Amino acid sequence: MFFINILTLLVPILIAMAFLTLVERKILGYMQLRKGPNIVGPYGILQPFADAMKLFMKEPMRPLTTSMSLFIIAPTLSLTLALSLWVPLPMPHPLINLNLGILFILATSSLSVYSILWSGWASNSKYSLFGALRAVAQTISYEVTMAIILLSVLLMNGSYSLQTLITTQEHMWLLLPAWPMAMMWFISTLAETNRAPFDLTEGESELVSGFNVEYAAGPFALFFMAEYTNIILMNALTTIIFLGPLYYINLPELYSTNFMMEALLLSSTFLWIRASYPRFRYDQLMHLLWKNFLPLTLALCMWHISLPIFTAGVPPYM
Amino acid sequence: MPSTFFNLTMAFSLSLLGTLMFRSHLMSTLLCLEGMVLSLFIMTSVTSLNSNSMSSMPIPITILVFAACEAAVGLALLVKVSNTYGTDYVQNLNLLQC
Amino acid sequence: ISAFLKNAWAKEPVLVVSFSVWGLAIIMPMISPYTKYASMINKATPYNYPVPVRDDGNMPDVPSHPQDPLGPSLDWLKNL
Amino acid sequence: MNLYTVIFINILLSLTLILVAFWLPQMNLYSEKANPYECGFDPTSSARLPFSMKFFLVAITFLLFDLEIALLLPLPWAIQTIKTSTMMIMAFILVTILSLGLAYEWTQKGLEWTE
Amino acid sequence: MWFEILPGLAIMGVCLVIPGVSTAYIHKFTNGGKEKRVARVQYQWYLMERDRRISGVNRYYVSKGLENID
Amino acid sequence: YPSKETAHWKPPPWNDVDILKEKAVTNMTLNFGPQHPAAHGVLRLVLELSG
Amino acid sequence: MNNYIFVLSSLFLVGCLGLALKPSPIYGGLGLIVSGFVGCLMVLGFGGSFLGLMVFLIYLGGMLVVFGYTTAMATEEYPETWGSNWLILGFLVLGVIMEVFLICVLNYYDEVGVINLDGLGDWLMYEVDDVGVMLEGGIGVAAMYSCATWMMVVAGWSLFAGIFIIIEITRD
Amino acid sequence: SRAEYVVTKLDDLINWARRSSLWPMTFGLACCAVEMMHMAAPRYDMDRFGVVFRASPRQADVMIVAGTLTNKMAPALRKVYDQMPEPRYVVSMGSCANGGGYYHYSYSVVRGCDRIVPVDIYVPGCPPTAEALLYGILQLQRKIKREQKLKIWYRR
Amino acid sequence: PFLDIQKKLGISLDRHFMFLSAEQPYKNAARCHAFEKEWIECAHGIGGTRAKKECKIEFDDFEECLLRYKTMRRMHDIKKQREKLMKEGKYTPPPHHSGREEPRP
Ligand SMILES: CS(=O)(=O)C1CCN(c2cccc(Cn3cc(-c4nc(-c5ccc(OC(F)(F)F)cc5)no4)ccc3=O)c2)CC1
Ligand code: SF4
Repeated sequence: MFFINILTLLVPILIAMAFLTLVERKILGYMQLRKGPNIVGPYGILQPFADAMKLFMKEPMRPLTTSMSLFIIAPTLSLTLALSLWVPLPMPHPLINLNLGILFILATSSLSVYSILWSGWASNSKYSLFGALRAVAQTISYEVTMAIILLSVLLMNGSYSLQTLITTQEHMWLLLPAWPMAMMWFISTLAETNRAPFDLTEGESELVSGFNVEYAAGPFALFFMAEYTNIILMNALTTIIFLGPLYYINLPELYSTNFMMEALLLSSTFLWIRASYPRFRYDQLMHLLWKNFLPLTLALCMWHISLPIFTAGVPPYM
Repeated sequence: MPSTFFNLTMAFSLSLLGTLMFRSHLMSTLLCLEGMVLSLFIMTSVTSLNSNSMSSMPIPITILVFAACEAAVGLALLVKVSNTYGTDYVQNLNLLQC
Repeated sequence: ISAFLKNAWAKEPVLVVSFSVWGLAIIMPMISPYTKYASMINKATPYNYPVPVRDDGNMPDVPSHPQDPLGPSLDWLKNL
Repeated sequence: MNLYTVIFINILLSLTLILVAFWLPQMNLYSEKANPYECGFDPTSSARLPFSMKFFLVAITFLLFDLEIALLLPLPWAIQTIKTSTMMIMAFILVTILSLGLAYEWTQKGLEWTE
Repeated sequence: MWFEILPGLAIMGVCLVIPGVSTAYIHKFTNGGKEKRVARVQYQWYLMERDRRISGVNRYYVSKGLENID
Repeated sequence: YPSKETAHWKPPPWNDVDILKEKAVTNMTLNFGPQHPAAHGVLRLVLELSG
Repeated sequence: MNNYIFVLSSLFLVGCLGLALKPSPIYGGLGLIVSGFVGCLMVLGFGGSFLGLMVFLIYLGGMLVVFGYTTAMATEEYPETWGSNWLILGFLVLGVIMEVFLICVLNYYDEVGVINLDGLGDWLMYEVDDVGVMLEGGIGVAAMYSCATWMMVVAGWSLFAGIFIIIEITRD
Repeated sequence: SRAEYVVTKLDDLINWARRSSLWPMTFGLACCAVEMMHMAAPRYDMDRFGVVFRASPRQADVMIVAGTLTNKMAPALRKVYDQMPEPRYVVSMGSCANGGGYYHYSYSVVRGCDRIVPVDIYVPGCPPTAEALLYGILQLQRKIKREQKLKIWYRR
Repeated sequence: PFLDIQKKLGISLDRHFMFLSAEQPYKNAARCHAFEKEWIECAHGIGGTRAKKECKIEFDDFEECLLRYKTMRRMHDIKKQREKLMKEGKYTPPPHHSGREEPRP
């Protein structure tokens, strides 16, 4: 039965990645006064399959300057982790109940960067190396605030488990007490994915494609789908932590429904933002995260350390 | 337990062997040092969990703290070395023979 | 100084907020009357078994039964 | 065992995709195609040369900040303790010393990049 | 117009709803019409092993009530 | 005391500062075009980089 | 099972060996990441999770910084791998073979207090509290805030001083 | 259940994919690049057809030679084309690319991009109306509709 | 010890968590707690030279609780003899040793 559950958790995520590429294109088109794919199928529901099939039908590249081992490992790892981050998620019941699920998320995400690093290094092209170093800077920038934001939120949950947030929000979202932390977490998830305005790892206007510039159809598809999967993942994280779906033990289907609605909202917001803003300079990202988010993050961490004490609202350990 | 500890000790010894037997690059030796730190952290955590002594878990985290501080100052010295000679080679810092 | 605080609140409000929240976090515990209850709650939780004692016959203050009206009551936590 | 199962399933999915991407399509390999890409012209050098780093100090600092995060993470448990005043004081001291170190770096212009 | 986008959104919404409902229904089907027991601490695991043993077949979700004490 | 090993040895400097071979700059050269989107199509823009 | 923790320790040993052979620090950081992953796995197999996830995150950040640095200071025109040098590859294989030999000869001549291939998997979790609620590893590491306050100030000052010290070292 | 019929349908599918997903390359040399843009604009939405400008040749499937090709630029063009992975198509846009055009008799112009790379479709104009470039894209789509590769493999 | 500042000021920065028999979180107990306690209590007030001869029984009980070389040897010998028997067909494990047991409670 567990393998069937694996399927019911995996194949829909990939279909959703594909139709997320679709929704991205169509939303950006209508924002840009254009339509977006409507030719390939009814309103374009076959463009993703066309793209994927076409890519996995193309000649891949085995250049002469590359370390083929890492060149091939990196996309494998990217996709693997993009799919593995979805397992401990409660919707409302997870496939793998982990007590330290938050830390699993953190570590797997911090690991997904090495796909970019090793790809850009192996490719042995200057633009690839530039994308890799930009990823290094981006991680060094956001990873400090990520964990402190998350700790400050969890100090009212009582644990690193993703299933106690459901009982924590049983009456009221965690956005009201933590909307500053929610905003900073939103932007930091925006950065974790190398997504606009932080699309610096593949900045087409400075670096033709970054770490992808030597990669070709299949591996490139792997990278791309990993990106568009981590997008949905981080939206789901935002909407399990700060937004709380209705949990009535006799009605988990409503929980899944509302979870999906909120995830769609947050993802469409990601696309909105890509369409609405220019791109940062990768030094300004560091300056932001280290001069506006980290000081405030420490202040709020102290605030949420104290609040349970001068309120007697310390959470329980299971 | 005993086989685990034997293998972790052998691993510490291999990393120490690497640290002692230099090659051109210095960062490789720093990485061998970090590997020794890893071995020791793991050994200590395993011992504390086998003994159920939850009063000694604060020790390995301190191990990691100080190991990373050592790594930081090593990287800074590496920066200075590269600025001086343009490379992190060890065969270049041999002028204190007098 | 008010003008300095003002031009900072206009220019660099993020550090103003940071210092303010720092100070409030450090202060409010000294201010609230619900601060004493944190340790009382974390002490009220029976994470272990309440090992009983031998009735030497000289423990008047100690109960012979859970529902015997003796010992620490948790009403202050039942209506808080 | 189930976590192992899921993760290995993902490994196998990715590897299957890569296999059928490397063995399904028709190939025609030659040097001018397999050569590096530098915007239409030939590279003047190798990409394996020192690419100077201007945020090295910030990365070093990031190491220590990661460790401070590692020391802050046990709070969810440290708040279940009877000695609450001690936990409060120690957490405040830790975060304050962290912020003071950051402020000293800021002022001495460490967070700014070498040019 | 903008309502030409709802097909993809609805498809992805269905695909994002499927996982949770599937996990829940499968947990119920495999754990005897009950939520999969959570073992966050060793005490719960001890309880579950006790249940597994007392149940004629080694399965923790076969609950044995007062019918089995006389 | 001199030896066959310590013949090439030179007395150190009086301030511990050593006249050192000036290691020239190695500046990464990059063809920013053409075919680069920023480059409007026919610009090459060979440039030197320190990072 | 039963060979699980031993396989983990052997993989950790091989990772540390390939590290000690000092290839380009890129592949060395790779081996260190792998060894930290294996260490996490084994620490989890002994009972504790917090410490494993912790060390993993720490070494991931460290190897990120190390990649950034080696691409700037510790690079070469032709970086060396384990296969590049016949001698390094040969000593790597030799080390694997010597580990095998040591194990298979200690099982025979030596006692069972070090390596017991027969009896493996019997000594991992000697004792345990079957009825227990407060055994997570984070309890100990949180003792720093309440009981072991000295280690906390010690480490915090180490980090403070480290900031000042790296600044002073990197001053030009 | 004839294998020839199955192969014809499979080839239809192959071509449908490679056709409904044509990612060109951001390679514009001269005026004709403006009409390329305008064909990317709302009135003529490219993505509507599955067309997407990717900047790396290792990801592109077709290159539109949108302007004049000088002798100082031909090596780079041939290099980029060479770096594009098969299947790779080419489209000559304008009169400069087809036969040099208004600069045919110049000392610094190749009298046709068809000398440096092989061209599938020629779009005439100076500049070609974006509508015409789209007509050419669809002409290419049909040409791909008529590749019949697996049928050839089965007939070999 | 070299500078017994703690024992002077009457504090404890590093000495209340040295050995296993010390106060642990939530009044748990490290294994070999009693053996360590008895060793320490025997070695108190006599010195490390005498303790190496007079608390030898207790220290050895501690060493065996902690490292367990002898339990290992014993169980290994038992399994070895049983394997020999089964090899030459002189033994059959009872039901409760082959999975088929009465699982009390
Ligand atoms: C001027 S703009 O603002 O309009 C600008 C905005 C951005 N934009 C855009 C956005 C999203 C996608 C694309 C097309 N595109 C698709 C892929 C790629 N997709 C898949 C893939 C694999 C499996 C899939 O699911 C399944 F097949 F079922 F497994 C589905 C897909 N692999 O690679 C890679 C590169 C690429 O550009 C384009 C349009 C233009
Ligand atoms: S054909 Fe005409 S419009 Fe096109 S590039 Fe040449 S001169 Fe310009």
